[PDB]
Amino acid sequence: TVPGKVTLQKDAQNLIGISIGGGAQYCPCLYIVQVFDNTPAALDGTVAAGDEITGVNGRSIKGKTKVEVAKMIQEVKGEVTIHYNKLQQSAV
Amino acid sequence: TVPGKVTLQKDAQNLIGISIGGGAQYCPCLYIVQVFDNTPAALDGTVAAGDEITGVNGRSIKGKTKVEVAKMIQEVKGEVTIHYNKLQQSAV
Repeated sequence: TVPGKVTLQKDAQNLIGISIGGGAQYCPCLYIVQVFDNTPAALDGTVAAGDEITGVNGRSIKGKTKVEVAKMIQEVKGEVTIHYNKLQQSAV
Repeated sequence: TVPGKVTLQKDAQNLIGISIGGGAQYCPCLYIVQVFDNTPAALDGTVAAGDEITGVNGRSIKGKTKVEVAKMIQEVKGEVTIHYNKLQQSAV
């Protein structure tokens, strides 16, 4: 677990270019599921598939659904600071 | 949000071509993070990045580390059955 944050410029459609997963009844943690090609997320290159989302613009995501965190990100315009954890996976 | 199970054939390196996340303290649930190209999991089409792993060959991974989860897939030769939830994610 190496912690961080990064600020991504929204594109013209007010998207940074990620899907967020988790935040379900028994799975409190929130994760970046895909980084879509050719989006600001994709081009900065800090975050990746599998990284955990700990915060948006200086605010926890603790106990929120993926929708609520998706809203937290839409509502921010122009740029957005995604708090994360780079995480390991086990290949199989 | 849909439970299922897929039996897959191990390759010659006794692998199926997925990655595993979560399975950690404060982050109980376990996820498929990458599906690797030209591998059985990818060639099979059933599973995608972001789906929950919930069981293997009839056993529940409940409460295990991703290290342990990988152990359990690597143990079974020839083919392994993976129990999973197809999940969704909010795009931003």
